[PDB]
Amino acid sequence: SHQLSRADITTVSTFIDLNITMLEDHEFVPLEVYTRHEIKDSGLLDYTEV
Amino acid sequence: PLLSNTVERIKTTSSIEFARLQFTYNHIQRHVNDMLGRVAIAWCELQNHELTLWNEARKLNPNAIASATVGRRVSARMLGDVMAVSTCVPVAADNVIVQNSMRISSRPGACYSRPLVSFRYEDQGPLVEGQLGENNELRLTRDAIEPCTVGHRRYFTFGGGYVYFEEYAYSHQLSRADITTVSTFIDLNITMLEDHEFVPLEVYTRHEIKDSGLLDYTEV
Amino acid sequence: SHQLSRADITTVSTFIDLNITMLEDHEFVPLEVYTRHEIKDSGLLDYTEV
Amino acid sequence: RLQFTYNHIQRHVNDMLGRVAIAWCELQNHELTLWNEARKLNPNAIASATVGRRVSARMLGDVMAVSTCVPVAADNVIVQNSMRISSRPGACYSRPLVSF
Amino acid sequence: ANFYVCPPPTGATVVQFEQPRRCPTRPEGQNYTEGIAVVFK
Repeated sequence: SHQLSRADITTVSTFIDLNITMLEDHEFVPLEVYTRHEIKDSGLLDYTEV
Repeated sequence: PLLSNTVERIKTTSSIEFARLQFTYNHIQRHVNDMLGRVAIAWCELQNHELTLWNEARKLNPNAIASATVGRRVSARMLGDVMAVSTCVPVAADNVIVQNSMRISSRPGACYSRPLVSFRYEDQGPLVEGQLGENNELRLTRDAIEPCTVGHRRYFTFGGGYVYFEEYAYSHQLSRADITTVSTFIDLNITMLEDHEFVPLEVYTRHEIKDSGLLDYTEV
Repeated sequence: SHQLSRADITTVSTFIDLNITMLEDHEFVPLEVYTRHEIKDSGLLDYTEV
Repeated sequence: RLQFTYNHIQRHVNDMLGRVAIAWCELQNHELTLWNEARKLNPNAIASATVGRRVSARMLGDVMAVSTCVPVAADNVIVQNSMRISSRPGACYSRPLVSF
Repeated sequence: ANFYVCPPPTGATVVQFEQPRRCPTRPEGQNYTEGIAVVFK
């Protein structure tokens, strides 16, 4: 009769799917609550500058 | 909050490492839990899917399937939609002798397709004739007969090795390593995480920060 | 001869077991070797208070 | 604190991945028997997939004789139209006849 | 390398394969709300 392309016939899946996703690259920036300076300035008086 | 179109004084800690550690732990935990849940789901589906192949394997050769599933070397026969199973008994390797020729001396044109064997249950028991089987098993009835054909070379399992038969005649024994093996296993390589040690490390110590000051009132 | 329940006949496992459990949630509480108040109080004398 | 976090994650991963490896091992050792039975039906396919190339094979008891096949170009094959046997009506071919 | 001899089986002992289990379902997933924030110390 004739020939047929492979895609012309319905394909049923005989495979089991596993969707493994990678862990994304991340960056940590320098973060701090109070800098060394802020702590120095927190004092009411400084002997050196006085 | 945003949506897409579709009296007391509070004290704050000086260190923020706990929040960063919480973020790191949460991110890692989410990734590992998601991936491992997916793997568990896939395993369950794969086993449920392979049950279909087992349903037919139990029909093609009941003995091997019963042996691999039940947990011990047994002989089974399919008896409808179930398997009738029986636990069967071992026999020592040295108490088995193979006959040299498989030819039938009384019926020309008919040859035994399996090697004939003589075995004894105990070291002092009587001699029992029988037929060899698959994966070192012994058949009591000699029924495997086929028309005799030229070009007959065969290998059979025997103990830890093979026996090779030439033209319905005994040729010799062979070690297992003598025949090249193709791998029927898919390889999966996993190595563990190495144990690591974190040492105390600081950019500036307490003493260096104290020394940074130009004058100290106490010392002066 | 008769009928039988499914439970009446012994079953052998055709399945391979994979017992993967989950990782637990954790809480990181605020932990401090020394509070900044303790570090300030470590000094013998303070110019401001004196 | 970093020691604690690293350790905790290490235990979890090194346990679960080991379990996965063990389960893979058992799965392969458990599928070997299905291989052992399917190889009897169409030995060519199992031999081809296992050995590493398209190979014809035939069993010799508990082993199998092996031979590699020769490639043939697609355009050098012509299919005859009819499977009818011109001398024996009532007998037909099951697979297409070819000239290569 | 130990041989075996096996009598023909009988209906005395009957065994069946297990029926499929129910695979576990994925968790729903945390419901996250976007926003813009300011942190005060």
